Amino acid sequence: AVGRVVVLSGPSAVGKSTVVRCLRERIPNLHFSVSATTRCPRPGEVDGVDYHFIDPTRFQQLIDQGELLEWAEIHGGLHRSGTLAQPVRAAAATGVPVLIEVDLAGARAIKKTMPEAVTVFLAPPSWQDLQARLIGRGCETADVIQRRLDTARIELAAQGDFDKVVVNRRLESACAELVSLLVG
Repeated sequence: AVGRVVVLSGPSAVGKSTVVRCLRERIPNLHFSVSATTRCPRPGEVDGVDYHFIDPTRFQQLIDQGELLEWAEIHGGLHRSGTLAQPVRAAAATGVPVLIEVDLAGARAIKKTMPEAVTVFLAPPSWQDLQARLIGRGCETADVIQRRLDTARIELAAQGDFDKVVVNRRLESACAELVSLLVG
């Protein structure tokens, strides 16, 4: 039986990371997609675990050869990152569940290159919930905050493009629904 491939996305700052650690603890053999990158390893990073560290040129080949489900310029083109197709495919073929965490542009991209992946939008339990998180301690300027609220509204409007919507009402219930998606 082919492993399920789930693509997890949502608004920047909806609390995506916290759900991700829950899923990793709750599913022992879950394959968390390890992004390819062209930047250099920081100390303590392991190739094949934190990232697949490949050089700019080899990365360009992979792009050209259709080997990336998604890729993007990082820091305006300082370097690139993306999701390699092969390990996802090899994982699913071995029957292990696969989780890929990306931004909305990345999830959109992956749908085209791998339509059998299940795209999931992690939604806030309400607008006010999200707005409270975005204002947070109010350490940022009005302009920045206005910009964030506008970005949130645009991202939220995208949620219809996704295969599934998971409402982040409660960590454990959000986590639970995702587990149900990943393991058949």
